[PDB]
Amino acid sequence: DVEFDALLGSYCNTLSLVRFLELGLSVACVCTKFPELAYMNEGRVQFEV
Amino acid sequence: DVEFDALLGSYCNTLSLVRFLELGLSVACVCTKFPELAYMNEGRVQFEV
Repeated sequence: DVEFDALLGSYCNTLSLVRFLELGLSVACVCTKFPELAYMNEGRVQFEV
Repeated sequence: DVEFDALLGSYCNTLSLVRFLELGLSVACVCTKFPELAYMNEGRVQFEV
């Protein structure tokens, strides 16, 4: 004969999200979103100095 | 002849009535009225985390 009641003096924090960019490690890279990356073959970055 | 034994004072201490939400250790927990826990042996608190 089970009975329930919900406790409200306080509430539960189910999940916390980390954003990365919000981090400070985000400096060390230039993050860009290249959705076609699934379709690529080779990316080349060429440098002249 | 006049002699008298005197009562020179009466002192009482006032018992200090303190409630529980004064204390610093109310930070440490959540207090909620839950009558009927005399009735119930089993307990579970489930929060979906």
